[PDB]
Amino acid sequence: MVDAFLGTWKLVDSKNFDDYMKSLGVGFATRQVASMTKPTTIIEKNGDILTLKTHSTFKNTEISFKLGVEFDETTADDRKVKSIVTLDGGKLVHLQKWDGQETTLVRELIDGKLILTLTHGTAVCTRTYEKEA
Ligand SMILES: CCCCCC/C=C\CCCCCCCCCC(=O)O
Ligand SMILES: N[C@@H]1[C@@H](O)[C@H](O)[C@@H](COP(=O)(O)O)O[C@@H]1O
Repeated sequence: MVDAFLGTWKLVDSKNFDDYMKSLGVGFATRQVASMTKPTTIIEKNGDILTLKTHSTFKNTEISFKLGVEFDETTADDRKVKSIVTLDGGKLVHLQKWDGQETTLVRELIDGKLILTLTHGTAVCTRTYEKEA
């Protein structure tokens, strides 16, 4: 059900990422580097375990999870959160909860591109990833 998301993806457009980071309390110097970083995201499955790697020249992350089962996560910006990833309307929806706060990381395939929408507070960031062969 998650198969068209699988593979290696490269960032090719970003809108409002500074707003999103600032909403999360990320400091100005980190935002500055992040605004010039183009991550590679690798999504793989093994049975119903997904592994999502995010690689860059600044920070790397990796998470593994089963759809629909909560997992602990420590984010790129060092938030310790309770997470769950599900499919919803064909979109991969990742919800993070901590300190009563929430943020969603929603991935959808549109015309073969992977569109990542990040929402926290009022901030809405849209990042476009393109498949690598
Ligand atoms: C590992 C690389 C994280 C993105 C590169 C910037 C690095 C650090 C700044 C704090 C980011 C925090 C929220 C990341 C949201 C996902 C971005 C995406 O997957 O596009
Ligand atoms: N296990 C932690 C992660 O939970 C946290 O996300 C990361 C910060 O990012 P980076 O590894 O790029 O410093 O540090 C470790 O790897």
